[PDB]
Amino acid sequence: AVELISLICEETGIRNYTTTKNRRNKQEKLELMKYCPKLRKHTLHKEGKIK
Amino acid sequence: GQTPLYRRLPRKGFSNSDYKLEYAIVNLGDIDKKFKDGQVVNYDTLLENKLIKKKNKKIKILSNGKLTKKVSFEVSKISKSAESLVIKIGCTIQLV
Amino acid sequence: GSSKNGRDSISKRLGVKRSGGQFVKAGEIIVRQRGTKFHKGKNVGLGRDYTIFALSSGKVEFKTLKGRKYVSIV
RNA sequence: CCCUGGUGGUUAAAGAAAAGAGGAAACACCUGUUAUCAUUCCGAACACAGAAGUUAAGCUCUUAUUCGCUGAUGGUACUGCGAGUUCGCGGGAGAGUAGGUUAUUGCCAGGG
RNA sequence: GGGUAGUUUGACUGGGGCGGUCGCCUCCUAAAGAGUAACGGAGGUGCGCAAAGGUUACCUUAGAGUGGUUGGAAAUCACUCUGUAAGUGUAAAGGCAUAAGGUAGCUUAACUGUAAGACUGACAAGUCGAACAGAUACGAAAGUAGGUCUUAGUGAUCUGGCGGUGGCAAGUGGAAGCGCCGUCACUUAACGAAUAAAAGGUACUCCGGGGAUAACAGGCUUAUCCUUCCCAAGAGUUCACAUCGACGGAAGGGUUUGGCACCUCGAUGUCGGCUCAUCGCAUCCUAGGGCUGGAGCAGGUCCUAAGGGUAUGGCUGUUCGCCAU
RNA sequence: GGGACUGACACCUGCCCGGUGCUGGAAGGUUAAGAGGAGAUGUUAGUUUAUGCGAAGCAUUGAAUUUAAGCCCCAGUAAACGGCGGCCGUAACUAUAACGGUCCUAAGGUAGCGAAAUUCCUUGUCGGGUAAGUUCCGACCCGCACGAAUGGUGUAACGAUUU
RNA sequence: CUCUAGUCUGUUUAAAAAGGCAGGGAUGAGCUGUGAAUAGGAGUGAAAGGCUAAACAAACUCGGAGAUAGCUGGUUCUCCCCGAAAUGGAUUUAAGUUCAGCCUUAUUUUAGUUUAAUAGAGGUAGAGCACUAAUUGAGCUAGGGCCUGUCAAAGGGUACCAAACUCAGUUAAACUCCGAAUGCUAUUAAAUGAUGAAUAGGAGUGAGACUAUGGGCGAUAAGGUUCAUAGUCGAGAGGGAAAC
RNA sequence: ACCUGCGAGUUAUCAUGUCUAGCAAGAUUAAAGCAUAGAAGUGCUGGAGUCGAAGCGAAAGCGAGUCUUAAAAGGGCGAUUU
RNA sequence: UAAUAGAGGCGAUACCAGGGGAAGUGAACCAUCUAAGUACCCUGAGGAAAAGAAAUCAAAGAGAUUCCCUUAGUAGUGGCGA
RNA sequence: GUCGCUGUAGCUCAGUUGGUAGAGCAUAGGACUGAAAAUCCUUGUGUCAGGAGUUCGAUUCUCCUCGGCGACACCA
Repeated sequence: AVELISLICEETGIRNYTTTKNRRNKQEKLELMKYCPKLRKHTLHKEGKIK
Repeated sequence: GQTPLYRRLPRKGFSNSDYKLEYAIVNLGDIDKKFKDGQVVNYDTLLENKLIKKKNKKIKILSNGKLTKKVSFEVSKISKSAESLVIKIGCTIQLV
Repeated sequence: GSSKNGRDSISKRLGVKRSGGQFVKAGEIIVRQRGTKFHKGKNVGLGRDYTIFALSSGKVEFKTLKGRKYVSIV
């Protein structure tokens, strides 16, 4: 009941990060302030698919 | 029966042979030791003076050793440090 | 009726790596341990797994206070 | 300098309990919640504002060491080595016994 | 689609099979550094958490006693003593009062590029790490944070999928494709993974070897077995020892069932019967005794004694045993 | 005419179509090649200020639609390969259980036979034979683990068979 | 004339399957002569895994072929110097192989090794009950039942069943408030003299055994099995333990 | 069984180390041709090629520096000392 | 039928072309792969056979086929295992 | 990974190219038989799985998901 999600930089769309998240516990759309190395600046990353 | 080292480790990529631009290195120290003023360091003179072999015809000039003699060059590539030193000594450079 | 058990982990090689009075340089590992069997004194640091390491060159020393052992670099 | 308060250093408990002594200054108790501040309720704590009163408690000192803590000297266990054999050389507990113990000290502020 | 063909069908193992086990973590064995085996002794594990992570700030359990609506041994509240015995998602151990325990606010460092120096180590790998640049979170600040108090929650290479980059581009310009960076798909669990793809029989057997390894014997051992002996509560009308001796205790014998695998598998022929024996005495008979709860006859128990003798048949391959004389 | 199994003769040959085979049946579910080219991709005359778009040609592709047998599915077939159960209680002593209840299966062994070329316990128990019979004959049934064409139970005659 | 039950001889036989006593069939599914036909994954088979040129669970000859063996055996003149291992890790591995460990040659390097002194970290032996458990006898006493002015109200006699507590006394690899000896590490000074290390060439070994201590398993049995330290054998002749 | 004979790390190539010989930042020819004589020689000729002389990186590319990244900021591999 | 012309078989336990085509083995099993288009069989010829005068190579400007030297154990290929 | 679909009453099943919320079984009540059965009759049993959009309104129409499906292709 745990899936591998990918955190995507909002303003570039690059899949910068991958992480684990438990489905059937929140089924929300996890957002995380992560550092986007393309821009040398922190920004918002959203949950998304892997494949 | 243990998995050999060349099978535990991964590979890295192609070799890019068949498309290399391969060609001979000649150094400034060599030119200083072998030549003198006023002649054209080029394919013909380096070949006859036995600094390269006439299989390759795309010489590059590198900057080991020091060069003191004003010369003319007709070469295919040149390093930035070497052409700076050679222009400073007062030679001339034509890229062919 | 065979044996119900027989199972052991790999030995982890804990213990004191540099003896008191030895000369170490910066970054040396002094103790490997689970938990602060030895606590941190002057000029040493504690890793995330309670490893003791030397922040500067010097000589290891162990002191005892209220029954607890402290490691320092002097 | 000494007292008081603050802050360290050296580790053996520098531990609690009961009794007695004081309080100029200092510390604390204590007073009000009104302002900013705090509690999963409570100005108890925290926080702010102060000087009516007191050693009562905390604190310091003095006590029978009352509990704890510490603890020899010998002897034993154990032990390395040994052509001496329950022996030869060296190392030497724990427990118990005789005791001991209610810290010491550096520099800052106040006034003696 | 066994009509036919090519093959596979693991290893450890006090012989093999059957059973069990195979990776990783914690403790003991482990003989006070590290390491150290067995089919030795106890357990866990193929995760969980968007907080149960990061930081700031503030608090302290469990137990016993005591006073209390139901309330009882034990719920919640208050005090005293005790001082971590409580609690730390999850086994155990090492730690944890400055708490790593409990609560609340904010928050995403569960970051990019790196990394002096090390630990552990056949190798492959694994582990710790100050500090530096970018950019955040918390904090007044100093500072801390590169997931979780620590140590288990894992899987090489090849192949392929997805996103990015734009390096390679078979005359040139593109492109297919590949490389690079990010990343996904293996109870490959027999968990350093012989293939993308695999079960049995042979007493019809064959070959190469082994006493490296079993069955028959020898050897070591004596649990078991057999023969005694020590203690004597008792039974025996009373009377421990005429006789039996329970409950325990100490040995020998090497015969029984076993243990070990030391000799022998380029061969040590295996059970009974027949024939022929020889030796031991722990004596079945004959011989000599002591005591009897020995009147006599006939016995019971013990000691000495191996010279000689120690039946014919029925059943069963039987040794053995039962039965008839 | 071929194959399978049984094996003169006499009396008989019981129950089960779930499993696996064989036979028959297509209503569906599923399914290959072949047709079908939605659409996507590379190239570029041109357009686009240019990228981007990009007609035609040439290539790489592919879905929706269509489609057989087979499998799933619906029946039959055991002289097809095969299968044919447990527990508990109960009568004018004691014993057993004609009987009853219950769980499960496709169905739970009928006739006959039974310490057998089958029976471990076992040299079962009783009777006959022998002075004495682990063999033999006749029975009992508590059939470890008989059983009806892998035939069941008998049988005159026959046997370099066994007792 | 054809076959071979029973038995004996034979068994380095007269015979690479016969001989002597005998036995079965003998008007038939009979015996036999001379030709012919069916061939190796095939034939034939009144069915034994029988037979197909004395060998058949897949004939013989030649060729691939000097097939492949982690298995067994063998490997030839001399002398000088040094000299192992039978362990660790991994393995379709356990009788194999590979890396490390141990050996040798060449070059370079100089710092092993044992003491003594000083200073460090353990938790073993031993000991102890302060923790986790086990446990002996008294003292005390909740609680449980027994008995009694009994209803089952509040009760009382307590032989006991007994928590906690007190005194005295024991047990533990997975208990530790304590705790050595040796061993381990660092430095220095002496003592010993190439025993250390680095690079490169070549290996072998990866079946061990017993003895003296500490253990685990077994039955404080085994010349048993499995580990740790040291020795010897292994690879060691000589003297002693009668041989060994 | 005895005795006597026969009977087992060899050859061709490549890799690498050592020794010897020669040259030297250079070393060296292979196939093949001519001359000579008939004498499967040995003398010239033959530079095609091979190994060194520069490395780093998957590669482009840049080079005593290069790769990793904005960073020689620090490291990995180099080196200036052949 | 007639007329001529040429074939038949052998040799060479060699060489060549075409057709058919293994396995013992190695991969420490094995099935892809390897051995290998090898062994062998069959049909054809020759003194040689075959191939051969570009609808070729390949990024160089060369100019038929064949045989040596090198490229080179390189480019690639392979349960990217051997 | 993909294709064909479904989820509506306690169960099963309709559901109309969009204006119904029901059919059968069962549940409960009345009646019937001597009861158990079988009629016969009443009677409940819904965001029609959730959301967005289409319509004037949506179980229905489309799309995105949730959970469960049947079937197909890969599986180092």
